[PDB]
Amino acid sequence: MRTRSTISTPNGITWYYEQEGTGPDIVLVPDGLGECQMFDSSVSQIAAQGFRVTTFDMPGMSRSAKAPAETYTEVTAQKLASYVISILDALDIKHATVWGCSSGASTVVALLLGYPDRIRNAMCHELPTKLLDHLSNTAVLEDEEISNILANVMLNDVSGGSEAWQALGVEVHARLHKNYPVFARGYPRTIPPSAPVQDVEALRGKPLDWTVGAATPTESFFDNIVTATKAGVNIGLLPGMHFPYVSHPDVFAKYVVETTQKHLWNSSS
Amino acid sequence: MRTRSTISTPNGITWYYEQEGTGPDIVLVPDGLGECQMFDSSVSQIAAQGFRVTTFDMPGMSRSAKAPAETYTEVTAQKLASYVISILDALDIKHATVWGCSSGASTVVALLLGYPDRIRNAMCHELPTKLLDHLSNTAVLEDEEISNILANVMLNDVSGGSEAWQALGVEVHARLHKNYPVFARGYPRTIPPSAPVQDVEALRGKPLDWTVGAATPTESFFDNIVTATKAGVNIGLLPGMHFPYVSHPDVFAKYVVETTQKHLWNSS
Ligand SMILES: C[C@H]1CCC[C@@H](O)CCC/C=C/c2cc(O)cc(O)c2C(=O)O1
Ligand SMILES: C[C@H]1CCC[C@@H](O)CCC/C=C/c2cc(O)cc(O)c2C(=O)O1
Repeated sequence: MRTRSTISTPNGITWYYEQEGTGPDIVLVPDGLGECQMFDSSVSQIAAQGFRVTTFDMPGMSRSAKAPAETYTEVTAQKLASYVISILDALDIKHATVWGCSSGASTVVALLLGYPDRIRNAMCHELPTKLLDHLSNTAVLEDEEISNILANVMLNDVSGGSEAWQALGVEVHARLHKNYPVFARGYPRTIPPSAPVQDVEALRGKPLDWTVGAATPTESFFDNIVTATKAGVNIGLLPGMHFPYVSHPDVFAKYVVETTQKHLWNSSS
Repeated sequence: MRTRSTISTPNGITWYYEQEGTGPDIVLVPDGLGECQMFDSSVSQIAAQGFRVTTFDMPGMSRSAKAPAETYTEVTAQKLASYVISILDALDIKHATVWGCSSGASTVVALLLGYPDRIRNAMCHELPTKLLDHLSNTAVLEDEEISNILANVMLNDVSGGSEAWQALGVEVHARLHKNYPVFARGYPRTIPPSAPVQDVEALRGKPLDWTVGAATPTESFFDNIVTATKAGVNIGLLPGMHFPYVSHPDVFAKYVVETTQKHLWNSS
């Protein structure tokens, strides 16, 4: 029942994408590592509730690596939002609910603000607004040193579930290993300044639902809680840390389904 | 230069208290374990900046154990605030900056709201507003079981610095051993419903500075960040988790001094 295919957009990207189900569109945008197999279990659970679920590897990453250098260097939320709109156009997805974590969170907020006609509602998780010098500084290391250090960081610091993270398996981890240097060079210096949450009044009243991981150290996304509260945006927690779709796929799926259902009800009302 | 003494208040409590320094009064209210030796290093560092610093063991805890049962059972923020005002009265402290964590945070917000003429400014850290059934359920266990469970939770889960926690030393840990059952039976079922943060508008424009531990899991005090932001209260982070005065005593002392100095400037 799952479509697994490729599609090229006129900006030069050949995307790997997956699609399952029929009904209103839900689009799952990856975190900065750009790997959509992390959604595999949740895609089936969401689609089984009457939704068409689409996801894809991000440009330069995993199976979407056939892309121009512009699409994975000096990356901003606004560049990623333009890329996501390009694949939604190619797949004839006119109206979508969107989810994203990390750079995907910055992307879905940029999508909702920039393309309001196209986005039913956005779910953002752990949106990076601050530069982190220790992360930015990995960009000057050799590829194999970046891959070693960031594989260790993802497992031990932010996975929210070491058994589930390792259980992604060799094929996924081999793709992530090649993505770490692309991520490290392209994302950490340019994503946080692009954060589309600097104008709090622009967020007020928008169909946005914001989460942080329950186990994430308070300092990591303290600023997200403050910003969401100042904007009156619904803010809550998911179990785990940065990858709830890996650590707690059933809870993640239920959240996505219940939030989309809430916005479908409010759309008619 | 540290005074270490006792004082009796007419509510029946004989307090163990310490005091150091000369200048505006700063009062350090313990967390629910009620043990003021946790402030030892910070009391000297704060007093050295030109403050009279006072702290005390809480009623029924450590060296303030000579107290009526009502002061350490069915404990609320409003009861604790009334007890702290009693010791400030006895020590002739008319105007005070106050710090508290946990039940001490509930106490200092109840003090600022209930006794505004007495409180220059309050610093609250990690204020519990939710019942936690697993913690509440320790109340029905035997004393030795409560002490073993909670000693482990403090050391391994929420100290924010296990080496600094261990370094409080054998005497402090022997007092905490006896406090754990008193705390378990008197605090976790009654402190959260008494949280003086039900009325967001009552907090607005008050001289309150709120913190959460940087390493504390987001879910523990997520509600504090939301409430402070809704009330326009200054909200920030300290290093560590629930006991910054243990884990990071120099950062803690600098925060208490700089915050007190900010409110002394604004007062004038
Ligand atoms: C892969 C995730 C892990 C974040 C975990 C999060 O808990 C810790 C922060 C690590 C930084 C993540 C991040 C930072 C940026 O500036 C840009 C990004 O795209 C990310 C990002 O996508 O990082
Ligand atoms: C000793 C501290 C530890 C806080 C750890 C901090 O991480 C919060 C987790 C444990 C709950 C503590 C607590 C709960 C209450 O209902 C009442 C209280 O007075 C406390 C309290 O004072 O607990």
